[PDB]
Amino acid sequence: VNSFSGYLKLTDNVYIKNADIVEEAKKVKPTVVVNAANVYLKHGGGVAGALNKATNNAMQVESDDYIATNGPLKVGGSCVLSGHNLAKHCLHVVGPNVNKGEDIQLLKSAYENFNQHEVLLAPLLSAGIFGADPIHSLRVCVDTVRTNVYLAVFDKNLYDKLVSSFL
Ligand SMILES: C[C@@H]1[C@@H](C(=O)O)CCCN1S(=O)(=O)c1c[nH]c2ncc(Cl)cc12
Repeated sequence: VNSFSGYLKLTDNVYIKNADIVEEAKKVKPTVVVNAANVYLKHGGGVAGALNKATNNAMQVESDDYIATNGPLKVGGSCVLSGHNLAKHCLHVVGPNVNKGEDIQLLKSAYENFNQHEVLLAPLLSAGIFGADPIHSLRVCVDTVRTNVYLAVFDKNLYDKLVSSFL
């Protein structure tokens, strides 16, 4: 038993809710919240900009030190940093950005990072401003992640379309 509430169960291990991931993180304080990161950990907009804003820019300060030490992430890669006031940890995961021409096949590699964590609160990778089809992202999620994932979808219209078209 965990504290996630109001989710629709899609599979044995994947759950979905129309929710603002920032507000959901603030309420649940999950062990892991996933950020929709880029390789530079520049949290300017989308999910990343919202999570960072909610940390009063502490996520960005920590991220800048991480990059100065380690260099950029790989597309499809991840790093674990603090969850600040939102979660114990933040798993920064880089899905491919279609608006940069990145290979969509890397979306599966991106989701594989979730398997290193027993339970996660997450957005749909490569959705939103990353330009991928969210229905496809959900399919890759279900077919790749084996750990327990609670997906927060900000847009109610998109949430209803994801549920209604889910196979
Ligand atoms: C897939 C989501 C989708 C959702 O999950 O409802 C709705 C719009 C597109 N994006 S987005 O790229 O991540 C995004 C852009 N700005 C944002 N600000 C805050 C938050 Cl929480 C998410 C975003």
